[PDB]
Amino acid sequence: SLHKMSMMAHRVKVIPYSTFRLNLSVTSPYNADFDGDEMNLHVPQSEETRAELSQLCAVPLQIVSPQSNKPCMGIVQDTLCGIRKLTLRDTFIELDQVLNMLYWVPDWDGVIPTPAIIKPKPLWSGKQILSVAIPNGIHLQRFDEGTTLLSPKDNGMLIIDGQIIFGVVEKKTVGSSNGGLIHVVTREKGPQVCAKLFGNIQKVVNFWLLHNGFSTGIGDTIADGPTMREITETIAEAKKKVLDVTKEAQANLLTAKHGMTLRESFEDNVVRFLNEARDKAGRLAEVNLKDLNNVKQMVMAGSKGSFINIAQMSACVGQQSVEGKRIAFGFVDRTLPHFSKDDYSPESKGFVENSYLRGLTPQEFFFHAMGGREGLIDTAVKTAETGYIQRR
Amino acid sequence: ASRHGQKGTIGITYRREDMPFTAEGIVPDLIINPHAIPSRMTVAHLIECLLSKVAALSGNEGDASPFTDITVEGISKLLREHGYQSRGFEVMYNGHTGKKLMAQIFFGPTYYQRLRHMVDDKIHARARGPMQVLTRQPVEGRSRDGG
Amino acid sequence: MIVPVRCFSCGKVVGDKWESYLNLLQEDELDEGTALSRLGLKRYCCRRMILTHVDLIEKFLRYNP
Amino acid sequence: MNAPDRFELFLLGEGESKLKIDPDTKAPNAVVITFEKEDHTLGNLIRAELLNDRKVLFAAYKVEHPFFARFKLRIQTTEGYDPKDALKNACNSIINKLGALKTNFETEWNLQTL
Amino acid sequence: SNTLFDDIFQVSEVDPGRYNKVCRIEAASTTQDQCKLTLDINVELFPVAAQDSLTVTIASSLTRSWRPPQAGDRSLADDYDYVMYGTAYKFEEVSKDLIAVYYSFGGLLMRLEGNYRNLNNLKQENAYLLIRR
Amino acid sequence: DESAPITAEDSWAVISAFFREKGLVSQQLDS
Amino acid sequence: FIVEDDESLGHKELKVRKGHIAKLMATEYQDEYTWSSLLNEGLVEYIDAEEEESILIAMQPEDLEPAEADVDPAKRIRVSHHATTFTHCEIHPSMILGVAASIIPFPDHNQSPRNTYQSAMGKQAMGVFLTNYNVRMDTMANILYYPQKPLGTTRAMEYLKFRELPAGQNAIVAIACYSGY
Amino acid sequence: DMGGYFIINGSEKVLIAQERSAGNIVQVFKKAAPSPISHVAEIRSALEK
Amino acid sequence: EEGPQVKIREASKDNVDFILSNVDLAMANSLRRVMIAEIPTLAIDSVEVETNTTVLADEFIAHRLGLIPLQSMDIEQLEYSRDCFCEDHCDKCSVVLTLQAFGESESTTNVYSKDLVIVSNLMGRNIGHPIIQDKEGNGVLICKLRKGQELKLTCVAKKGIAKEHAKWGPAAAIEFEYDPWNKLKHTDYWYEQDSAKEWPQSKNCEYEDPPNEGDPFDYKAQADTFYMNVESVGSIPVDQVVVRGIDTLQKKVASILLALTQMDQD
Amino acid sequence: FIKRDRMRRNFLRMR
Amino acid sequence: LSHLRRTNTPIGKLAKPRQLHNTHWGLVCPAETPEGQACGLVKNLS
Amino acid sequence: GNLMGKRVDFSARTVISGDPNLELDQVGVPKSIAKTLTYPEVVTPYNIDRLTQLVR
Ligand SMILES: [Mg+2]
Ligand SMILES: [Zn+2]
Ligand SMILES: [Zn+2]
Repeated sequence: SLHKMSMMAHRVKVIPYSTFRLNLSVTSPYNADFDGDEMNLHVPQSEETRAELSQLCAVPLQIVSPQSNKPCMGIVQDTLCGIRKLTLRDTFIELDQVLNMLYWVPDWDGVIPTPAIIKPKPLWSGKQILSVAIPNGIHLQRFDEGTTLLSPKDNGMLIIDGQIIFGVVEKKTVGSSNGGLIHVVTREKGPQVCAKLFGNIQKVVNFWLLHNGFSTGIGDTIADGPTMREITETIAEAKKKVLDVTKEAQANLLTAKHGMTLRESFEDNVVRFLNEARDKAGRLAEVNLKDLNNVKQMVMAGSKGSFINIAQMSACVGQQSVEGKRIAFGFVDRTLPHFSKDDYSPESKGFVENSYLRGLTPQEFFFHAMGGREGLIDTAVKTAETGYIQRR
Repeated sequence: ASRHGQKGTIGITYRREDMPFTAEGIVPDLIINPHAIPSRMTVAHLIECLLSKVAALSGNEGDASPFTDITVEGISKLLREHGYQSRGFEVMYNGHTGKKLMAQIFFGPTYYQRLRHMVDDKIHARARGPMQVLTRQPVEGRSRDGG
Repeated sequence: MIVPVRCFSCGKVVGDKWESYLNLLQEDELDEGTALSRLGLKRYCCRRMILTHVDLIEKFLRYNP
Repeated sequence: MNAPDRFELFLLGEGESKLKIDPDTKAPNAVVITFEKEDHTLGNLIRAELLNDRKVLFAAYKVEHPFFARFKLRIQTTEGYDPKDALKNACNSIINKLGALKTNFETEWNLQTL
Repeated sequence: SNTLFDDIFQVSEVDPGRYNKVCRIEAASTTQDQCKLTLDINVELFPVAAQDSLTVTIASSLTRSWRPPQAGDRSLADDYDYVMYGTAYKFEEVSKDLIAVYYSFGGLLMRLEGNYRNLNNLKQENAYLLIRR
Repeated sequence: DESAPITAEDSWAVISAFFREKGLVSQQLDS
Repeated sequence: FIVEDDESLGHKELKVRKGHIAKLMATEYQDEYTWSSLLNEGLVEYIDAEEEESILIAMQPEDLEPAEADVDPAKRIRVSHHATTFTHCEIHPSMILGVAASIIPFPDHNQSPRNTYQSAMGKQAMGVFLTNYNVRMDTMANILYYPQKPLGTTRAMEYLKFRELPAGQNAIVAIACYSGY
Repeated sequence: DMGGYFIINGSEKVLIAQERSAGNIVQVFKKAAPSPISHVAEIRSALEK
Repeated sequence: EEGPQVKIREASKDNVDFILSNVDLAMANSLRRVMIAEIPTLAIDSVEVETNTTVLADEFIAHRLGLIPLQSMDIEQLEYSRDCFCEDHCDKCSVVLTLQAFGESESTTNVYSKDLVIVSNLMGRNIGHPIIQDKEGNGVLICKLRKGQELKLTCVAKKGIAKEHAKWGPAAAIEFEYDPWNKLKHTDYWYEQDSAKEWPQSKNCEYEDPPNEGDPFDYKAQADTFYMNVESVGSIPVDQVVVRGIDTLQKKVASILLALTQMDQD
Repeated sequence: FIKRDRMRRNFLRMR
Repeated sequence: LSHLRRTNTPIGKLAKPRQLHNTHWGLVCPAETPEGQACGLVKNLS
Repeated sequence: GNLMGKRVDFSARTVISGDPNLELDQVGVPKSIAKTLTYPEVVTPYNIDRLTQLVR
């Protein structure tokens, strides 16, 4: 219990089955997973202590946290992934489903909104029927990259009187963001009104996604044949850029950096090239992955994953490091017995040429395991160290 | 949990008719989240599944051995020879409506293990009970009727 | 333990198909792929049922009572 | 252990009626029927047939939570048409469509020689 | 009740861009030079190719719960092939005379440059877009 | 052919022969 | 594996030849040439970490013995056999792993910690732990009703006897977003 | 069953291999910055048998 | 002839391949559901174990006995004990089957679906006979025995549906497909290069005309025409899984009208 | 692609 | 099997005996180690 | 351990699992847990009637 929010007050709902059930948007303040996590419930006994729980520490109150003057709860996982999907220019809904998606909003005024498209076929937009969950008087404006008032890319966000005019709804809008749709709905309409909105957004989006569906497979790690050719080449040219420096230093022509050994200088350049390399290779896959790429789709909504995840799985894992430096000669002048002595090559000092899709070599596998283990230890050590820091 | 550090508990149990399905009539035994893959980078889980599908269809015992000459493009060629979309996706229909999901699901067999922590062995509640002799405070543990 | 009565996924009875599967392999010298299919185990859910079964009962029986 | 009885899925309880017709306040000529010990099988089917009625202005259904086999069906109709009648008709229409399907599958099977 | 804008346009360019079912149009007015038009269209239902000639209409009619047109015959301004419904969200003064209006039709945007339709186009939610040919 | 080079697939015939003799708890027993 | 310059014929080749391989398989099919036979025939040697410091090992035999005088794009990017000084060859790189990680399918296609986690979970698993489980009177025991061998296994699992005493079932899995449960 | 364990008063016991640094080994180490000693040559001399 | 039509492609004892046309998807799907979920069957539901020397646990065996298929042709003649009037069970509401097996052979002795014996009086209706489908006429292999290994138990088979336990499932997987050429754009094919080359063609692609590139997208289009294949477990013959499916769904809708009527009394 | 166990049939038909 | 191939490195602490040494190649499993207090101190034989 | 912290009565613990059909501020309590944990409500004219039903 590191937070004010690691203990919040909830409304009981007696249910069947042996698990405590919680709303997914309250997952974040608790720092709970369903990876088998258990939680404690404490029942107050005084009319007075209940009042304390309800009036001071109930979930809706705890929504906008004073830790960062921003909300500590937002839309997550399925609902975050599906909200981007629903709120696209391309996404349209036929009447049959519009009527179900309306009914699902428990507050819904009973008014069927006039469809964005009328004459060819009555079709509603994602944006449209999601704005049924957004309350009146909610006014938000945000500009991304190159968003204009005629938002060409479906960039930014423009909600007027609680109606989406333009922009895809993703992490920056419906997340636990500083200028959030949540941050605004709380400050403007009440913590209660806001807690309702969590549910409403969920109920709609979740329903729409239940029927649209979402998946991921090995196909989503697979990058284009020519894009792979381009990566293999990028890695190759970087390896040569490394050798050129390796021979330059062996010929005593390499001049040391101010306040750095010739060795310190050489190693700096090497690891800088081999990183520049991993980054470029990854950026090639990232660009080449279509908008239909399920990994890209999760990265886009902001639901899960980032560039490095794509980079490592699809293109190149990159240089492995322990104690700030490339795998050191644990053996006399060699990283493994499988190499010759005084081998400073990318291959010897732990650069993982391969992607996760391609699979690591035995050497790559071990050097990865070496750096990997350093992670697990450092984590273990930090969990301890931070524990005491919090208490003191 | 799968053999890829992919642990998890059940949320709900759905019967065959509520479950999504292949036009073939096949239905999943498990539904794991797409989100549990990018952050984790358990590519081998995906490959396990691709190879396992081929193995079941062909009456083989797929080689998931580490430093092999086996590739995803190789396995895929075999799966398409068996009449399936090479990368394991399959067109699925929603159980409630019968309507095709706009999405194609990565459907295939995967070896899951039953782990030793059952909920009904963990669940615990107390509202007054045994107290320690010395401290006169609640005792410890589910077994001991602890607080 | 012993050949499950019916496929978990679709419920097609695979209870009868054991001894017959084993005879197709042994006596008919067929491969598992054609054996499963001859017994008419069409979807892979049913195939994994028989194909991947471990008949441990045979080991247990080896103990005295 | 906290598992409800399996038959609770389809057998009505103590003083449970299949239908609970409550009127919708938010809209005129609108109603909300709560079907007990029922699921999507019946819901989606009725909802869909109701959409075929020109006099039906709104029709939707929802299984509010999976743990419970019950659903809410909201029906709104044009003036002077009782949503109850809209449902009565939608049902008759389904039965008659099924009867046709039975007598025609029977027809085709009685034509087959296997 | 009635119309606020009517003009025939010539499609200069049609653009999808990462969009499968929608395209952003560019068209100049046949009649008035000072007039220009940018509009997102559901090309699945109403396809438009560059060099097409289209009549574009803005009307205040033909709160209110949308009724399905199950109503056999009704008096819509249904003498057009593709119809949309949106909200006016921006009123831009680009120069003296020259003024632009922004319309969102459930995310499908539109910007219309001109000068004369002053005593017509309002910051009115009520705005039906109607297109023929 | 009798003394021809070995394939990587041959490794497993040696690995199979290793455990066939040693077992998986060789260390505990030998000690 | 011991690699010597040995036979005048060609380059530096591995002491073990296709002959010994079948000679071993004769004894394997029998259930006379054992592991001890390779050891006393001096084709195989025992090397600790201190000795490892004086040798030079090849990873694969074939992919690390001749020399250059097309390539599959799908395959992983391998290094070279440029060393003419090979003293020993690895029997199989997958032998770097131990019991736990040997049950992991394609661990070379996973992030290193994810393998460390699955190494820990296989202990928290369930299945037949012994066939005499009925006869034993253990403080606690769990037997999976219908254990299935895995559809994807490692060449290593044969020795782990996993296919005989499994710890799971082959579930038909869909990676999908469904009800949000 | 593989053996390699003991049956003590009924329960199966595993003697976990205990790691130690090898004896009779000459090892030279550099001493920390404030030490009045620069380097040390250490030998853990003990009778193997 | 009248309303929604059927055109049977192939038929066997275990499978019906057919084309359901002039139906609404919801109807086709609800029929699909009903077939799995709510058609009643007879299945062993109570197992009273007299003696067991088997390597197999009392309840392990009890569970297999549940999944064994039993004749459910005249399952309408049987009552649900739930609503029968007897203390526990009777002949009107249950089938009693005895299973007695002993390892007489020096070799392994098998226990099968064929070894079940009906002890109850069937009142002359086709019910409770264990379904045998194999060549050798043994049925399901319940379990194996050594020498002294004995197994004496009594079974009470009762009327039930799959919503209570999937043991009362009269059907295995139901094949279901519509719009093989994705003309309705009800799915958005994932691809790398070409959606057509990558995604295999349906069998039913034959039974429907392709759309042709030149033709625009038909938004008016609605899904009717569903290629289906019902597979029976053996309890009820395939035709009756479809017919009883239609009837069960009918009775279900009917019950709502009836319920709506009792309501309009008060 | 898969693991070859039919080496009993192969070694019997070759030796 | 895993338990009968286990190793304990008595220490004491956070430092270098926890990391996977180059020399551990093909003697000790690079992946199998517990998380936390015994991370890298409890090794597992290849 | 005994004063800044205490093991306490009227407390429960089980595995958690998320639900899209609960409101943000709700918590699903398993019946068994609800059946163990109690609230001491005082018999007053407002609840006297309800309370006699719960006791019944
Ligand atoms: Mg956790
Ligand atoms: Zn099956
Ligand atoms: Zn009776």
